[PDB]
Amino acid sequence: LDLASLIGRGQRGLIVAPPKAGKTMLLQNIAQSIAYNHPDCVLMVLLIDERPEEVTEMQRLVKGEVVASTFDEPASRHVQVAEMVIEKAKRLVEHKKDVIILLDSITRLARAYNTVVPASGKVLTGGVDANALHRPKRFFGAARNVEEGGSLTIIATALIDTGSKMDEVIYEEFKGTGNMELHLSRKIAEKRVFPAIDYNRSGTRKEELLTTQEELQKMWILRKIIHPMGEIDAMEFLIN
Amino acid sequence: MNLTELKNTPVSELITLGENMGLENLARMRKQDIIFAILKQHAKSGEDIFGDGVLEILQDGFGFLRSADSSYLAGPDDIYVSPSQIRRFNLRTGDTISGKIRPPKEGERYFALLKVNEVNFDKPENARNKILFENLTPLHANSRLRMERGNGSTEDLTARVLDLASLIGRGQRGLIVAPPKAGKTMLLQNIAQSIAYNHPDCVLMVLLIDERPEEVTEMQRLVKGEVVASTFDEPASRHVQVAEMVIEKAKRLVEHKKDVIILLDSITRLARAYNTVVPASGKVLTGGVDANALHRPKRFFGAARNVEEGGSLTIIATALIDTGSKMDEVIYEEFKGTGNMELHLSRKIAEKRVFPAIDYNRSGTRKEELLTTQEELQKMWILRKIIHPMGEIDAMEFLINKLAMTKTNDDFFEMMKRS
Amino acid sequence: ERPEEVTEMQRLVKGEVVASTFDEPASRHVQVAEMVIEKAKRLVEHKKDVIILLDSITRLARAYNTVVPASGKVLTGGVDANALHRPKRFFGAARNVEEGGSLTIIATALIDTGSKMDEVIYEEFKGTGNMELHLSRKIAEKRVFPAIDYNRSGTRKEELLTTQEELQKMWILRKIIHPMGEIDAMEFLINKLAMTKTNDDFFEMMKRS
Ligand SMILES: Nc1ncnc2c1ncn2[C@@H]1O[C@H](COP(=O)(O)OP(=O)(O)OP(O)(O)=S)[C@@H](O)[C@H]1O
Ligand SMILES: [Mg+2]
Repeated sequence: LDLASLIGRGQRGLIVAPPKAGKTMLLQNIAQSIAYNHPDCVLMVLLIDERPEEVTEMQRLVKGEVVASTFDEPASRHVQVAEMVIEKAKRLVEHKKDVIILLDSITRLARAYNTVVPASGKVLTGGVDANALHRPKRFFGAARNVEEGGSLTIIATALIDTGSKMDEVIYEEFKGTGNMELHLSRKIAEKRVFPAIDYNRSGTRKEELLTTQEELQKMWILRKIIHPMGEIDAMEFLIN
Repeated sequence: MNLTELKNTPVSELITLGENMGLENLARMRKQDIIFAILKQHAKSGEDIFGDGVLEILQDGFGFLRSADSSYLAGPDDIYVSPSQIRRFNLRTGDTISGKIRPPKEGERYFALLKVNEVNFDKPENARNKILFENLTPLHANSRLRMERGNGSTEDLTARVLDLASLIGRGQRGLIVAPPKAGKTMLLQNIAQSIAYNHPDCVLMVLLIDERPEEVTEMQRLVKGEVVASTFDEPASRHVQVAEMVIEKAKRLVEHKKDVIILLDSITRLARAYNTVVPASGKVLTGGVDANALHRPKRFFGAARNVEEGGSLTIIATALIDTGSKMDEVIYEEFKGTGNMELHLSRKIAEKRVFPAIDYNRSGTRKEELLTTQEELQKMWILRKIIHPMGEIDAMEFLINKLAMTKTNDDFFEMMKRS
Repeated sequence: ERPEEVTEMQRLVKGEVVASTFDEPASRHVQVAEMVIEKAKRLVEHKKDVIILLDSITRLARAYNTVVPASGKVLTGGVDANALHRPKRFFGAARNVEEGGSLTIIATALIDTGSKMDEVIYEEFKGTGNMELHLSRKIAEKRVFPAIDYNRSGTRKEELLTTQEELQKMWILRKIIHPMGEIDAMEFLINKLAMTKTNDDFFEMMKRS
């Protein structure tokens, strides 16, 4: 529940969910957990291009300010609210104060950038511009910890398997750049923890004759660590 | 003698009135021109008469007033609205105005407006101070739209089927997805006449675009509420301006703490028309559709909401599925997930002629807890448990079978629980 | 100009004004032009600052072209090089002096009139001024005044006029206002400058934002 328990202080993180998986109330619970457990930190709930009633519910069931953009207006509103929230976050960093950002959703912001960014000829499979990639990279890497005083941290929300093709490319590049990524659905858990790409690469050579410790480096530890819920197992991918 | 009475009357009354008092060769011109000419000739006696219609403002400051029976068409029947009227009665688009009209003197062709006597079915003076729609606060669909008609046909059986499969709320935002030849138009009928029979208090509005003329004329003579429809013969701008003016008129109506329901068939056609008419932005997606084109129908759909302090705006819009054209998909997943409820249909159920063809498992609603009570929520959840296992066609056959012998939905519930 | 607005602006502003009516020939417009510029330059030469406001340079150039005899070198549309030569010198007379004095000139030009004369003078004159303030009619539909768009408005040599604090804050405003929409920019600027009393507090409230 507590953000320090889940996201800690100063480090970025993601949560990824499919449609019809329980996003709104989970974000609500995270919001009041932040409000009660750490009232000192400045709450910041943000929404992009979703139904106005849920925007009102979010901004009415929490205490922090909720700058949100409903799904009526075009994506220029979304992009410019993105720069202005990141600039006010930077100002609060210069203000020597911790902030928490609940953004929903980064896939929405990314493909809004994709459909708004001017054409540059660097498109890829699916017409994804490179600018619409490293501008989100700049926004997502601006969430670095403050080493001089205080600590900014953000919790990310992403949507998966929405019946489209644009979302999984940005999902896999977030996987490439992700710090921690909470998961809800079934298959993508195994997709991440046991990379099918790496499994196929290994199986192409079958049991590769890894000499000496190279074979023993790949280790898997399951420790039934003590948890307040009671004996929640923790599984770790030990490498050399 | 208002414009509405002679506008609504058929050709026989028009030609009889023309030949009675001295109209020559009046049978060979378009009906709007006929009513214009005959009403001008009658008003040449200087008798002020009442008027009715919906106003709109073009690029210039001058405004026009149209009639509902004319399918919101710009023609000779249009009524002048001077900008001075806009200032002196804070007029904005979509306001329904009733008042004395002015016969045309030399220099003008149409009819002006002498005075205003009823603005939005209300006194013009007390409506000067009013709350704008922009700052209104959205809310959930707390009020259930009980559309169970209880008349005693299999059409009522379809009504009960979507009662048991959907939760229609007052002020919600709904999407319907179905393949062609599945039962969309008369499902919308079901909705229309069920609302008319069960909820006469709320006004019913049915918007039809690029539909066949026979469907339009059978829809106009079947629904109790007023219906606006523009066929495919007219260009894209016709449909676009119809949709804009009707949605903003519903906005003005719901601003008066009124319950407005708009049945749209379809929304994909509206998106196609908007893409056709909108200037190109240079950022085209798959299927020849650019980015900014989809914004307009998409804010159009987003206009639906429920007002906390009074009034509700419900939009039930249909979306085409698997028609073989890529842009139909493009719109399908562009609007997917933006509605308070989704209603899915399958063509294979219609192939075996089991009707309706609603996919029970796929159909769903958002925030059922606030809309209904806990007891009926669990009572529908247990049906979801028992009907989820077998196939959707088998599910519908089972449901219609053991619902045919049952008079109402409640008795169906207490007849299932004992089993 | 019509008499009414001329008389009105005569006692809105305390500065001396010379105005001429349309019906009288353009020759007297030319003469009053040379006397006003000559007295202005004499006052500048006396180490005294001069500020001139003019409306409109391209249309008075049109009038001069109509009244000047044709030298025989006819450009496109009947324009003559000597026809635009005199207005060109008139506009270029603006000349700051390091020894002393100044001759600031602020002239306006009119475009989108249906006759391409004013256009031809526009692209013959643009780029010859130390600043430029584009203005468009697209703002007056929404009834917002002034109609001064900011993205494509610019000036030459900002680095010398004032301190780089104002420069950097103006740059921040530019970069937060340029990519975003034009009508959006106009409403944003009018609102954000509405409740703020002064420009210093306005810069401060961007800085805190
Ligand atoms: N409840 C019902 N009662 C009677 N006939 C029904 C019912 N449901 C479906 N049908 C039959 O379904 C057929 C197709 O219905 P339509 O409403 O015309 O299909 P559609 O989904 O509207 O697709 P369009 O309008 O042709 S593009 C008709 O021949 C109806 O007789
Ligand atoms: Mg039909």
